[PDB]
Amino acid sequence: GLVPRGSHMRIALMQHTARPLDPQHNLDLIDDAAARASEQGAQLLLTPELFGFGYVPSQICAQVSAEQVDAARSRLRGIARDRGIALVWSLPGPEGPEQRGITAELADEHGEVLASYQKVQLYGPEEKAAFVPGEQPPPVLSWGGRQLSLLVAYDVEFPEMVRAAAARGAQLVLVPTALAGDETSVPGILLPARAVENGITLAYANHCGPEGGLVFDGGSVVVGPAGQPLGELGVEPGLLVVDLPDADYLQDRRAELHRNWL
Amino acid sequence: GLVPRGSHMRIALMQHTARPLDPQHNLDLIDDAAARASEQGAQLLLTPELFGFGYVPSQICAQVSAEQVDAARSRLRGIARDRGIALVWSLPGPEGPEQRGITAELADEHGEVLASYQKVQLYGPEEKAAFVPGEQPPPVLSWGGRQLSLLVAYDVEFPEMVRAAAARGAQLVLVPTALAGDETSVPGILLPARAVENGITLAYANHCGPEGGLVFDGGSVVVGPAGQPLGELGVEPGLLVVDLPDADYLQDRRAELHRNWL
Repeated sequence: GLVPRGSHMRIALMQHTARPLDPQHNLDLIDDAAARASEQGAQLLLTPELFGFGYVPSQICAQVSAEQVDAARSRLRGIARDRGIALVWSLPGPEGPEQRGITAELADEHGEVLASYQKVQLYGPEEKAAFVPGEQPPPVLSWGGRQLSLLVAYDVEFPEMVRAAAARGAQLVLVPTALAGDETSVPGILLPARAVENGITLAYANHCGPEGGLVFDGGSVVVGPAGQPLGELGVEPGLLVVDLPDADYLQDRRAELHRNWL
Repeated sequence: GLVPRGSHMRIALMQHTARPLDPQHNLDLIDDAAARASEQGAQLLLTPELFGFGYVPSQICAQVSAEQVDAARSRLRGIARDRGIALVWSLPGPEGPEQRGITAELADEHGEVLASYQKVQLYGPEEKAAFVPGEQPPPVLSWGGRQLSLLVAYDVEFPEMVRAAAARGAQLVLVPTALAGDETSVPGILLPARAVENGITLAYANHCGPEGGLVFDGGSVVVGPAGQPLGELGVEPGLLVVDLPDADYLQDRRAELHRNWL
């Protein structure tokens, strides 16, 4: 609807199927979503993990070169500046195939990448074979009047990863994801706890339907600091649009003790 | 009912109102609960935080001496050995009033204390004025064929505290608590995440009804590793009895990185 009074940030999340190894089709879908999100007044569009090439880790490692990653990356920058919308996407990192990670990047509405992050917690043996884990804490930056951060898929399942962002000041954590296997407890149990336990909002954007030998769950969601969904999708494809309204665990937490007990 | 085949551990949780500064009445209630739990075949009874004296931090600090704490502690050991049931209780620690913490202790069915723990995360200014925070990680010990640990009330709200126990091998974490103010997200959102994110079972035993200027929530619950309640109470007093049946976050977690990012 109209932008509500008492809200200054309209976000969108793209939930859709990708086609393995078909970046032209996949980036056309993000372009379409970016257009529609912008026409609904969204200032940022969040897209799923590895959407550009599909969620196919071993094939990305075997058959997707750095040049082809770089090409898709340029095309996404163009979509951001071509549709006038901040964009969060996830592709492989920019190094060679056996040296790169899974990444998430944020570009502004002009087409300039402001933040990049490499997924620290890789999920399972195919992902661990195809990609190098990140070694750096999540970035936090001012955008749209709040502190944004990025994390990718399995990361958000570790309370330590979300705490790491929130400890650096994150207020909205944007998470591209690719979750299959009807794992309802990630969005239904963990996500809401991550928001409550840090007093933050998290946006989680998944694939949905059949892709690369799996069937993705959908279940894309924005969860606010009380742990309730501000908006959510089911299994069907969709563009979720949500307006963000304008115990102190972060201070109380005895970090000194808890850093040595992990 | 009868002990089910495929279960070798029957636990009980006491949810009730305590009377401030009346340990004779309060310990009679734990004694009754310990009898009834034992007659239902439970091997352990979990009781709420500071039940013995009621949840009245400033009055405990002002008016409850170490001798009176020690007296209640002896009486609880006697209940364990008098009713033939392992008992988890929470009283003030044994030092002087301005030196002691909030503690939880486990005694076996014979009347011998096997573990003690001092609450690390104190909740709010009255608790922080009345008690000294603990400095030690939660204990873990074999009992009844699994690894047990202890945490108290606000502790379990920090994913770091539960991780600390689970990292030392805890499989069942027993938590006396005192939660008021209709804070439904502790048992409804955090508790289930703590179980899922560590692949453990947690038992949480609260006060209920009016006590010491507050009205306690009840909501006592046992949550297993999939995050579902094995059993739960509402607001009314009760003795919850439950039989425990007989992603690898604990291994995958990059602790080295996450210890420096907190």
